[PDB]
Amino acid sequence: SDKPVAHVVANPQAEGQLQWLNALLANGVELRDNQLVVPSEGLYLIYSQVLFKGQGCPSTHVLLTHTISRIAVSYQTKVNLLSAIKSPCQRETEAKPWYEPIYLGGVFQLEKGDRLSAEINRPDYLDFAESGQVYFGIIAL
Amino acid sequence: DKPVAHVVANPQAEGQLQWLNRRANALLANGVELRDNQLVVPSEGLYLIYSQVLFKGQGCPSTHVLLTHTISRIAVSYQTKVNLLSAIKSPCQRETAEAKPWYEPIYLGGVFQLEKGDRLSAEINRPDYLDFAESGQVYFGIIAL
Ligand SMILES: Nc1nccc(N(Cc2ccccc2)c2ccccc2-c2cccc(-c3cnc(N4CCNCC4)nc3)c2)n1
Ligand SMILES: Nc1nccc(N(Cc2ccccc2)c2ccccc2-c2cccc(-c3cnc(N4CCNCC4)nc3)c2)n1
Repeated sequence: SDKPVAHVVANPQAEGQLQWLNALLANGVELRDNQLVVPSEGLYLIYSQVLFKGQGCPSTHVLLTHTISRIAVSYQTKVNLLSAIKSPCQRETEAKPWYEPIYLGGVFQLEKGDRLSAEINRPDYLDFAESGQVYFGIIAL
Repeated sequence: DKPVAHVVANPQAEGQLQWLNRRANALLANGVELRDNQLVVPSEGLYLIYSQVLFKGQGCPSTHVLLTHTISRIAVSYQTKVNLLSAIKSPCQRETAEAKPWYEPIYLGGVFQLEKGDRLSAEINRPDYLDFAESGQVYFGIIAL
């Protein structure tokens, strides 16, 4: 009847950084310090997504990450929940572009007041222009 | 209180992808047993299913490197392995003066009718190319909808 849920999205203007905005947070969940703040204990369904693009390809090796992290009330420690890593640049270019999305999602026990980050190593290579399909969200079960 | 489960790779085990529930941020609730490396469904229903793996490689030895990931189901009554989800990735079009590492994740998933006592199985062909360097890089769970 009041099952916690949240879904947020990126900020296209924010000069090289993944700021989560214009926010659909319901039934307790908050967005504080760019971090989904849980409102109660239980079983939750946690996902996210981010998108990349680079013109050409630089020879110094390009390595793109994404990571959802739990900061538990139990230990105040930044535990990795979901994470991925990508190698767009294998060959240098001609100078033609490339695009690469990353998405994560799992079911997770969470506790009253656990904070959840969602971050990336290289905000400079974001592709904000793709109708803003760079999101983050959670859902109680 | 619906059956669910989320299990991650054991970082100890080398030449295999062993799933673990008894870890930080992993679980099995309401009858989703883990046995013979397989998730096991307590009762019949619509289930969300998903899995992720990640293949690091330290340079391209050759072009013919070929990575797979697959989630399959083995119903009791029928008994054969029915593939559900599937991926093939050849991450080396040409061998790389220096190595220059290459990563390659594979996320799979969908929503699937399951019978009681079905045995889901998320597997790969090259666990030598796995990456446990950081946590949360390799998992496999279900949720009853
Ligand atoms: N990350 C992601 N985003 C959107 C949805 C989503 N869900 C579904 C959900 C979401 C809310 C309430 C209920 C079901 C999951 C949530 C938790 C755990 C697991 C999944 C989950 C399962 C199976 C498949 C996927 C999935 C998603 N996105 C792709 N992308 C789309 C773009 N184009 C390339 C393919 N592919 C597969 C995701 N997860
Ligand atoms: N990219 C994306 N990725 C995941 C979900 C998602 N959407 C859908 C969407 C897609 C395109 C454009 C607009 C809306 C939503 C996005 C934001 C907020 C909400 C939804 C959203 C919509 C419709 C249904 C649901 C939904 C999920 N899960 C359950 N169940 C309840 C019973 N327990 C098991 C879970 N029920 C409903 C969720 N979009």
